[PDB]
Amino acid sequence: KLVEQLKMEANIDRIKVSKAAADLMAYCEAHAKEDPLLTPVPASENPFR
Amino acid sequence: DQRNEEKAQREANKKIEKQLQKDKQVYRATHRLLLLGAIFETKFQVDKVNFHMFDVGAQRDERRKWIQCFNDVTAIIFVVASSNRLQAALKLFDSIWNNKWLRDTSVILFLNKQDLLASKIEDYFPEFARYTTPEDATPEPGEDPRVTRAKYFIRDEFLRISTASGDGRHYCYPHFTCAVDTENIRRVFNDCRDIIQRMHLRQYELL
Amino acid sequence: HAQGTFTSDKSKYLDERAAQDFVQWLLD
Amino acid sequence: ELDQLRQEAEQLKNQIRDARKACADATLSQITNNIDPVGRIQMRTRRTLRGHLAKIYAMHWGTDSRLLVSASQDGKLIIWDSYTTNKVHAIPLRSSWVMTCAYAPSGNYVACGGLDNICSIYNLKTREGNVRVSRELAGHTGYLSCCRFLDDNQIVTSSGDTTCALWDIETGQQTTTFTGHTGDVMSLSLAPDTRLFVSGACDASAKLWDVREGMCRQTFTGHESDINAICFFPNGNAFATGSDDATCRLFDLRADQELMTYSHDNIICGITSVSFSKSGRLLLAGYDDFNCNVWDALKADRAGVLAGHDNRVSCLGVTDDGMAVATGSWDSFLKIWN
Amino acid sequence: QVMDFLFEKWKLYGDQCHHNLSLLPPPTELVCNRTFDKYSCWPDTPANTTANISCPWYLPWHHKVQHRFVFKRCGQWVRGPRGQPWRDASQCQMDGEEIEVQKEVAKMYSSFQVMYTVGYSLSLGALLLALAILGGLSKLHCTRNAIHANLFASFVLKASSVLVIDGLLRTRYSQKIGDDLSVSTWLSDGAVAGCRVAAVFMQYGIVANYCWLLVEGLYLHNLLGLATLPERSFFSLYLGIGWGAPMLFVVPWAVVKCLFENVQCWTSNDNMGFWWILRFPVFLAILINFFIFVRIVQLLVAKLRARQMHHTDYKFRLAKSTLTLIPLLGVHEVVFAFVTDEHAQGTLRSAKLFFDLFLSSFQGLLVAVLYCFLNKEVQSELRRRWHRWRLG
Amino acid sequence: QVQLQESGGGLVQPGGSLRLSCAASGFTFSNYKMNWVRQAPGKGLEWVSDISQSGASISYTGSVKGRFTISRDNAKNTLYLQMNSLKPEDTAVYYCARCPAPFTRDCFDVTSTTYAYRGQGTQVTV
Ligand SMILES: *C(=O)CC[C@H](NC(=O)CCCCCCCCCCCCCCC)C(=O)O
Repeated sequence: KLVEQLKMEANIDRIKVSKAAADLMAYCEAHAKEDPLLTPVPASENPFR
Repeated sequence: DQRNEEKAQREANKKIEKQLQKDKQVYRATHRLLLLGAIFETKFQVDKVNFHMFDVGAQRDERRKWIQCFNDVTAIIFVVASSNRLQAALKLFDSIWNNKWLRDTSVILFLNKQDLLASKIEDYFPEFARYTTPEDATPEPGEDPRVTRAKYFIRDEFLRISTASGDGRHYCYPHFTCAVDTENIRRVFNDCRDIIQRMHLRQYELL
Repeated sequence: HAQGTFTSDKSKYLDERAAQDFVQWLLD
Repeated sequence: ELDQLRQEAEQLKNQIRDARKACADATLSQITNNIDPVGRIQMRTRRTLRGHLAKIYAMHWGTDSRLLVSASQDGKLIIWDSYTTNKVHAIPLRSSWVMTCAYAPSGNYVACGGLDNICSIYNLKTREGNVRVSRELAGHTGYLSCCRFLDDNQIVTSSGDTTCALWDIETGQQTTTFTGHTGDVMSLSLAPDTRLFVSGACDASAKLWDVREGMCRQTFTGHESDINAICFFPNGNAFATGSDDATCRLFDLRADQELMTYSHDNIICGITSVSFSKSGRLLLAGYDDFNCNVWDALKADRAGVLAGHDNRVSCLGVTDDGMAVATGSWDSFLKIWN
Repeated sequence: QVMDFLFEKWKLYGDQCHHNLSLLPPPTELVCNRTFDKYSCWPDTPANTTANISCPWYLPWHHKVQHRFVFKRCGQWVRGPRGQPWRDASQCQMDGEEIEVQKEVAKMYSSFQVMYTVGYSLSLGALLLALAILGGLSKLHCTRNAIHANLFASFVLKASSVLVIDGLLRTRYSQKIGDDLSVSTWLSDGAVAGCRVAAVFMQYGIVANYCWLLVEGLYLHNLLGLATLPERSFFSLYLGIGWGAPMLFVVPWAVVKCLFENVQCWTSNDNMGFWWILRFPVFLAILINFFIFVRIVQLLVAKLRARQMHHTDYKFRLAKSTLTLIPLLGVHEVVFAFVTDEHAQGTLRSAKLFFDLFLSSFQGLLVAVLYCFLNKEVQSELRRRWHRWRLG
Repeated sequence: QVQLQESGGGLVQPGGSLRLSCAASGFTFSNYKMNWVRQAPGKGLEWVSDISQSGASISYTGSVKGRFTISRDNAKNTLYLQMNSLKPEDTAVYYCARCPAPFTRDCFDVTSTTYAYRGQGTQVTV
């Protein structure tokens, strides 16, 4: 009756959780160097002195 | 160069700050209420006092989430319209009193109908006969005091619920309207004045 | 007020004691 | 003919649950064991912005990270500045119970709404110099929770009628209607690719919707209480949210299971503000204990407390480039962190 | 006051002695020699303890010893005791009980001074601690706390002025007299400007404290005299009463009093009109504040009986409110202000001064301790900072 | 997700003193308050009883006072409702309602609209 979208929604087709975790790790480490929150950048380039 | 910033924005900031003071002085004078119970905003002035009513009925009867916004209001006006149904009103009053965000807001109580229109109590309450009327002022007509027993009992129950968790943070002001059908705003103004005076006393630690 | 009269009395006593010290100095 | 449908739905839910359990044969904790922790991080307020009158529930950062807009219950919409302290514009709001505001990616449009069933839209660029009213939308049956701008012409607003919306400036009404939620929507966020957006309800459920297809594809039921705030990772392949039970769960779009848990026993206050960082390493989460907490995305350990707020923190703002973090609260004080 | 007239009388005695010596020709034949003496000029016939000499008239007391004759041996006058700087045994002495009563009142004054010195030291320490821990964090700074900080600053200024004038007076009167030049430059002008500015500063500070107490009373009445909140902050008139009004009263007193009767130190009142000019701001900061206090107590009594039943618990609340409201409004000096200081016997005046100094010396400490530690806001703010420090 | 399943309804003779219980799963039982809500046929939803986390704040309405008993256990994670003194006008459907606010009692269960933390309901009749 009202449960009709659930049949079509059954296409989540997970591959592997560890692969997604590794992709998340790669994304975090790739942008880690360009992250101002990770390390205190010098105030010379900071416009919030 | 780049001297245009502290040659234009310096006065651009303060040409609207003067209007901000006017906005503050007109907003602080206004009193905000909340008509909860039984078309969207009402503006009226009684004894040179700015009152800004807030009555809402457009959304559903689910005040679990949006009731947290009514924290800066002076008081909340409660309508019972008793004329089951009373259990829902009691649960709503208990939820309002026990709410952490509403613990600093006093509630104004109206124990009569709101439509200004001119009887089973023992079945809905296990103890009705073993009750004694308070030593308050008798009604002016003084006819059939049996009906006043139910309203006295529900007023006492509301006062007990209010005093269960009303240790100085907020208070209850029960009232019985529809007796004159003309003095319905003066009591609200007096309750608001008392609330403001008690809040000022609390700021001075004199109460 | 409270403090002013006491200060004036103390100043008067100090001046009296100075006068007595002057009298004693000429008494030597 | 109703009990059999419920039994079939329960059996299907149990089958999906055991399929998820079998698929999730490994956890993220055993993978992040070799990562050096970020250590303690010191947070200070560069400047304090004052001038408001009432509580602030939501604020939106600018595209260029120079101007930010904040909504207050006093009826005034004030646009602040990040490099300096002086204000720029003050928009008098018609509604006296606004709860949200939005900032256009081009910066030429602003939005507001809440407890009035009207989503007023104003423009900031005009020849006269004073802001005007573009149009008013009166096609909602519930209080507006939050408003977001997909593009310069597209706006998505969530109301209290347990349904979403997709308004268009030229069309005048909703192009499509999203239906299927069982609870009131409190907040929503947009992915960087502007194709996938989630909306959390009070039924501890998060749903994924398509702007083009208009049909739900993903449903998450891994929470225990109502959802107040939600945000996306900068990658866009995952998102995290914080509910009222003082915990955060990082959901995954590809993996239909809970990845990380940020529950802490020492704190019981609810979470009403969730935002990420530039690289997503730090998960800044608001709290009702008059402070903000920063949680690592790989070790689930606190690495700094943004204490110093007079009242409860209600809104959190992080710039797109991660230049600064702005924290709001029920008091009329604004602080910019770094 | 007394020293300048004493010096004038001594100079008059000296130059009349010089005139008498010039008029009298030097003797030709004599038995014992004649020399000038600083204390007394008695050129008489040579006689051993026989000639009569009157007491000198350049003394604070002269009529009490004018009926007594002193006999002194006459070569040189004080050569009888075989000493040039020695003095004879008979002088013009002071009454026996006078030295005892002066010693007793000196001991009483010293005890009172050390008592209120300790009181002002503790009050200043508490006030500086409160000023250091409040207003420096920008969390609860509002109009009421701003007025409280202004009152605390006025108390600090008054206490500092009192301490400064006390130290200056002690250093000025601590030195004795050993030479004519020393006392001559002590009574001369130039060294009294500090005394005058200290006196006018302490009077201005005390009047400012009274005006700020009146401002506090008026603010309390305005808060509990309106149904709604004030539209905007109203610092202008409160600052005018607390700061502008004191110089409207103190400055005319300094201008007129110095023009009419100049005193070596201004902290010595001889005319009651000048004292009443300064008392007028004091007597208009008590009679109105008492009415404000009475109205507040009446409002509290009305508000603690209607909504909530008494049940014998209202007496404790009323007593606590009175105890926390008396030192702030300064209504406990009204019992002593009924009688003027002009009409008061010695024991009653001493007791009244003792109670007034005891009550006023601990006023700043009491109000600081109360409205800094018994206030819920400050102690609740302190726990948050303590927890922040403990977390780090 | 939250699961609220109850059983033990049906039609029974009056005075049988049958026991009705509801099972709570998917959430902490002790950290969340539990309420009992019933809906009479042809009438709006009515609150029945509530029990606090500690078990001391127990209250009943004007119609079920004394006759209704509720027990709480932490090992079984189930809630029990002892219904007695059956009357023909007491027939309704009962939902094992759950308060979604931990350590705070600010929640609504008496409204006639559907709730996100309420059970399906079982028919109870004499
Ligand atoms: C009259 O009878 C003299 C009484 C006298 N008392 C004392 O000498 C003890 C108190 C000493 C004064 C202490 C307070 C004043 C300090 C002055 C230096 C600091 C000035 C600036 C302060 C901010 C005794 O001889 O009997």
